[PDB]
Amino acid sequence: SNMYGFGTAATGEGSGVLFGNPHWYWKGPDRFYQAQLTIDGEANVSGVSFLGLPVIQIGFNDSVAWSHTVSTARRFGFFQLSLVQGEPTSYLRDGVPVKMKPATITVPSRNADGSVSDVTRTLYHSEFGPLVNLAGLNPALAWSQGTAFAIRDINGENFRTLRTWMRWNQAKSLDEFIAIQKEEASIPWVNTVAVGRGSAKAWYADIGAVPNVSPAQTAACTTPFGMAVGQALPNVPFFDGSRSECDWLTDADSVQKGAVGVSRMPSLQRDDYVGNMNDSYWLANVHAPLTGYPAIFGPAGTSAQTLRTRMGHTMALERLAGTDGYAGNKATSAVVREMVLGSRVFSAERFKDEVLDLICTPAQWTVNGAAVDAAQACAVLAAWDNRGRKDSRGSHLWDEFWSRVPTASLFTVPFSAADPLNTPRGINAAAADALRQAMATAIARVGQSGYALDAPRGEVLYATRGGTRLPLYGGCGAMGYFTITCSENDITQGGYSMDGQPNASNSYMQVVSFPASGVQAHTFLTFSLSDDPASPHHGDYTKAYSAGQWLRVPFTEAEITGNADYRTATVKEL
Amino acid sequence: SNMYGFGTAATGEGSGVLFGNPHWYWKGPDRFYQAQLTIDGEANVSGVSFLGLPVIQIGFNDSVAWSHTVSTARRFGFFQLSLVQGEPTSYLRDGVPVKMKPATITVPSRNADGSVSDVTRTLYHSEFGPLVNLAGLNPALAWSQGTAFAIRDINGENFRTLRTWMRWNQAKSLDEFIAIQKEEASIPWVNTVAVGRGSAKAWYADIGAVPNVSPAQTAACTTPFGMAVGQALPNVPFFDGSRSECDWLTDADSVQKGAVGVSRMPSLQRDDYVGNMNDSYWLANVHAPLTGYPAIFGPAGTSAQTLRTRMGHTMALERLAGTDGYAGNKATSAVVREMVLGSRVFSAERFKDEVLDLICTPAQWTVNGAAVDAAQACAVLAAWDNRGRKDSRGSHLWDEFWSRVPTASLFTVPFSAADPLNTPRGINAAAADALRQAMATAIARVGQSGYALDAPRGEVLYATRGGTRLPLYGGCGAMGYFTITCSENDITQGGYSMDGQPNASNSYMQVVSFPASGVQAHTFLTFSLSDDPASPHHGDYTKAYSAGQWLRVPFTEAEITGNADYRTATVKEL
Amino acid sequence: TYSAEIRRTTMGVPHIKAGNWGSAGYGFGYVQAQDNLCTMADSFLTYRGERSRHLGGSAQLVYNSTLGRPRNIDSDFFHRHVISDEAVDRTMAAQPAKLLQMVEGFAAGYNRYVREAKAGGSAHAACRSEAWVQPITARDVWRRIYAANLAGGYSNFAEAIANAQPP
Amino acid sequence: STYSAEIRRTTMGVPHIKAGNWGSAGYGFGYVQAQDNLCTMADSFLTYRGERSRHLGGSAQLVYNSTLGRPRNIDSDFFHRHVISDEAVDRTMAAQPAKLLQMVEGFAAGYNRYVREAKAGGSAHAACRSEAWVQPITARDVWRRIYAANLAGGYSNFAEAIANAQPP
Amino acid sequence: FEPGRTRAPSLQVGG
Amino acid sequence: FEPGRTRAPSLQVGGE
Ligand SMILES: CCCCCCCCCC(=O)O
Ligand SMILES: *C(=O)CCCCCCCCC
Repeated sequence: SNMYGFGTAATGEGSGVLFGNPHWYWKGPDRFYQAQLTIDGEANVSGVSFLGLPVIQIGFNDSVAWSHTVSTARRFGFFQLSLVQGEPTSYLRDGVPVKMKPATITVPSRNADGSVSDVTRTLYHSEFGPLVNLAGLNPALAWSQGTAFAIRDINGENFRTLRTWMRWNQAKSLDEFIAIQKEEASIPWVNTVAVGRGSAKAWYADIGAVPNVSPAQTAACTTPFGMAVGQALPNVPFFDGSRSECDWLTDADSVQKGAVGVSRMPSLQRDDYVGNMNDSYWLANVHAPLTGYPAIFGPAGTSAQTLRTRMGHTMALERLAGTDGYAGNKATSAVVREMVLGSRVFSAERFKDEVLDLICTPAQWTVNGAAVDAAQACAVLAAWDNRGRKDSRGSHLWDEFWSRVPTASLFTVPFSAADPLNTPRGINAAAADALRQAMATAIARVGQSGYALDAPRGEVLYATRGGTRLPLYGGCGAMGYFTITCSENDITQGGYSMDGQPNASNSYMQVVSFPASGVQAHTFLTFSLSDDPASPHHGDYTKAYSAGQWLRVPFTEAEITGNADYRTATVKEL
Repeated sequence: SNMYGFGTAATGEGSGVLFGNPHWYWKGPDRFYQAQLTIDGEANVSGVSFLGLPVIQIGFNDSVAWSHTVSTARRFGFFQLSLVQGEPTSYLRDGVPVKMKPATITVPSRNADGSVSDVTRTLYHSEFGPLVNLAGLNPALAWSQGTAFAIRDINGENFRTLRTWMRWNQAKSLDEFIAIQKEEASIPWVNTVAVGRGSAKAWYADIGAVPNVSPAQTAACTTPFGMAVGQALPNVPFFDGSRSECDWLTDADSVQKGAVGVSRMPSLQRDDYVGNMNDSYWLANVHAPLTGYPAIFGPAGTSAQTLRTRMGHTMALERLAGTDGYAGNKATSAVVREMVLGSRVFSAERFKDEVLDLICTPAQWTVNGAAVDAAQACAVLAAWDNRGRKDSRGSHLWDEFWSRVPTASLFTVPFSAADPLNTPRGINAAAADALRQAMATAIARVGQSGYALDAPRGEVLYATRGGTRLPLYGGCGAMGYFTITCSENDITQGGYSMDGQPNASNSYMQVVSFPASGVQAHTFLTFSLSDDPASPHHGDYTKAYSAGQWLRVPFTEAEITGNADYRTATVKEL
Repeated sequence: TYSAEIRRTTMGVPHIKAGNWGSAGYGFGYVQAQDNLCTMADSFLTYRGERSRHLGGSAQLVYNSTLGRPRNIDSDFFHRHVISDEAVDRTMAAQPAKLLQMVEGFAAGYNRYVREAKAGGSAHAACRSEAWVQPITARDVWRRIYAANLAGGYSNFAEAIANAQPP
Repeated sequence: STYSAEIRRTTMGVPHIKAGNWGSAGYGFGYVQAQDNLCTMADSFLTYRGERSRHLGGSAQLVYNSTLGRPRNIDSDFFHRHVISDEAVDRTMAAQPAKLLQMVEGFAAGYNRYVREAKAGGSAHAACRSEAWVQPITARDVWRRIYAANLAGGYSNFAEAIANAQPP
Repeated sequence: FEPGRTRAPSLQVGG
Repeated sequence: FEPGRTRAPSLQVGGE
């Protein structure tokens, strides 16, 4: 998921621009559904909900626009329980046996022979949350006669989330949006960016429900198992459930018991831009980095950023410098709309030339004792525009190659917090043989796919609707795309079809601004509103996405009734 | 898998007819590869080997022809071990501790980053065979302080199989073939049917390597754990490893220790027919059922036969009685070539009319409180020929329907051993709502697949070669097809495509007879010789299979050199 | 008496207009089901832990989600044990009045479309006549709402929670 | 003393190997199987040798279905190393007639011949020809494969469970 | 031993 | 405890 909030200094107008771009499911109940809710004297909100959810989670009203990206902040912890001897269903706590609340559950199950029979078992709660079989994590973490493990998720007791979106749906300004977020501290597992009318500063925050543990506490409370497994669960508090000094803490400005208080959660206001592409709060704005927040929120300058994060910030900077090939230097609604679909490929832009210089002279190779002719691969990649546009040629060759490059000692310029967009870099010359191995494989894979090395991407990457393959653009974040159209389908199995259950991809998109006459919003729902192949709204939106035609979504009453495809019907009952 | 052995009485001629029809993998190293081996003065044999195997496993020579089907006889057993207290790697044998043999094994493993690191673990053997982790079978069956489990496969000590086929490859008569099978008692997990030149009778046998346990042993040696889990491992001996009296037995005419002796393994010779379609030895010939063989071989008259077995024997009998709609009453080579591809559907032939009569008046329904128009479904099925031929219309509806019918008292005439082909039968009138529920679902599945309800099967069931979908015929055993073309693909995912890794299907097929002029064999290798999409032999045989054009495989030198596509070359080296 | 005006524009985007929160719930639940009945009805088996009853214990979840694709039987146990009646009660107790009204409408809007799909029409031929296309309750929607909150914790360990058993 | 086999191909590519001895029959047969099915086979020899994980990563499943089913590479590797041990191979070979031991040596040599050809050039087997796991094999490896085929009714079905049997 | 926690393995070679 | 036996779960909501 990506988002940008541009402030008035960035847009050069009276309000900023919000770009919302959750990368999410194309099918299933969590898929987005686009709608407007006009409630007399109450709310006029438009945007997107999960299927089955009744308020707008990402969208806009007359006064504010916002989006969300998944946050690096851990939202759960484990608790290692010391069991009472003789009694595996009871755990010790400060020296006293405490019984685990049981629940005997019977679930009817259809048998492969058609008849329906009951399946039953008893599951348990601790005071921390439900027990958890951790044998999968590591076989030594089995529920022994000595120890058991329970999981706690601070959202398991967060009953404030719906109201919070509800109040955002009603919000009358950015300042009000902010105060609601701070008041509720309810946001369960996502970042938030927002822009408001007449407000100069864009808003970023990871302000939500987040476990509260101290540095002193994790030193004292992490068990030997918690230590030995700590790297598989980074920043997850794996604590001693026997001692109560290890319970999650509660600050003086904490909204929920065991959760981080509001002033110790990262937020930022900028008049240029804020943005997030799934890395931590750290780089909300590249020029003014955020530091000094609890470990649990994720690394603040100690880890390399993902290729997509590097791409996303690069895009913002080059827009505001006027060096990205678009007109002027402002982040206007119109430019933002084009920019976010441009399908630039960070790995290619930064590393393709170096790779090709290193391995393409000569192009006749010996790989694993075998003659390999890489002349066509080399020439195709050299000629390729480093983009995943519908007419980009050889882009899929790059995908099959790059996704296979071993990353151990690939770069000779290590990550530097002082230059997070340009590091790590420098393709290692000692990697040459491995790079040739990967390229050899990539060539072979495109080989079985039946596609040519120089095929246009739109023929490889597509969505089928009404029996026709609609050409798509974009790619996967691993190659350092910002524009995400990321198939789960192997290239050899009919190309990069988006017809199945793709990986997190562009889904609901929105570019929202506030010109004098009122909120304007341009939108996509890439997979279309309806899951029914018979519906006329199964593939209309997808056709527009393929064409790069943003929908201007009507918002005012006059706009709704004046729309070319306007239909109305009333439904009543009780 | 299916096979027929037709005797001279049944063919009318001087020799019999062998039909070989293993249902097997279409991809992978266990797939068949078709070939002829001619070793100067020693062997001339043709047929098929697994990839990686050097002798012919299913085939024929100038004298004998044979095939195999997976046998119901269990080939393994579990031994429960009583562990020495304090020493979980030792086990008791008649009150004497015995060490388990350890093996410390290191396997290098490629990590997701590109590098390779060693992973190691110590595994163990018992005097019965390797130790085995049965916690997946049931978590109560874990390796504990006092209890462990080992598995014994009689083929673990069977070094005679390759030698057996080689001797078969060279065999000069059926008499010799049989004597070889008896001498070696090595056939690891399959039935065998063979026909000989100048021999009146066709041969059936489940003669090979089989664990030897007695009735007395089974009752006395099966442990409480063995009792508790036997239902999931039918006929598998699950014995007490502590007791030497529970070791596998050795008969006076056993070729291998702990294996069933030759005289107590099922075989039959008939001058009319023998056949097997994966049920037990019992009905090798419907007129002369076999009984009294050890329980491990499977049931002999206590169990209903599968729909495929009922189809296969019905086809045999209707041929010899002259009632199947082919010419005459003889099982000649040319007629067998047709009938085996006929694609009759047992479930439909027997129960469709009963089903339709029961639920199609009226054809407008209420199912689960919902209106369902079944007039098209009912009419298409009524008109359907009950076959899965290329132009058969509606057969896929039947597949989607029948596979979904609940079998809990679906039939009112239970299985009778004296009428094994025609029982169980008689659709229960009370199942009416359940059948309409099943039909409603079937309609819906075919609906969302894009196929019309009366679509010809050849558009639904196909193999793609050279970018064209070759139409196929046949189906899955579940529906009572004998001609097996059984896709792993759900109909909603682009029909019954055979391009992935289908379930056991027609693979190598042979129809072999011995006229005066010499052996004649007609064959298919359905998926074609070569796994390489670029190979000329990736799709040619598949095209012939689609067209139903049996290949007359050249056998004599004159036939090989006279073949229209003849190419020769010689390979040599030191 | 719920009453919602449903306006549709280009690409089918619905614009619900109502006088109160309950009726907004009604209009919104109606259009969602109208467009996505099979995904939604399948999803309510999920949160209620009734997947195995209809679809079999050993089958996987049809759609990927924040829940992943565990076995039906394990998902059913996960949702019953974690999204218990008590949890749903506790969830509801904290809600403002207008929101409890909205969810009520939403369930009732959904149920309206279910009746309509049961009655006839060429829409949702994939599932309209299936047993698991059935009405739902306000509590079932609350199950769904609560379920979305657990994406960061419990949802990631559903198989693991459903199989947490003592020696 | 040379392997020498005449390979006659007919309709559908069906090969008819003609040889003076068993070794040379094996040579021709090993050659044609590799010529038509190199990628499936090379992959398969990793399975029986227990060298899948090194090449393909430990957590990926077997590429192809077989009597083995599709366990994880790591577990398949331990299964085969454990059950199809060197002792198991030694014992299998000791029971063989001379002519079969020679056939299998021929077979490995023929397979290896085609591997040298695929490595040298050509368009056949473009999917795998340049991969490290396309490599020569030994007679012992063919015996591994032969022994594996026999286990389908028993050990093969419990590959993953045999690979993970250990005391507490 | 809870018989309802039993998971039957694959027993048909080729199935 | 044996770290070689550890299976890190994926903890990115919406990820692979
Ligand atoms: C409980 C719902 C959480 C917030 C809704 C936004 C979901 C978007 C996830 C993402 O950013 O990829
Ligand atoms: C069908 O069920 C059995 C076909 C497989 C036979 C394999 C050939 C014999 C190798 C032991």
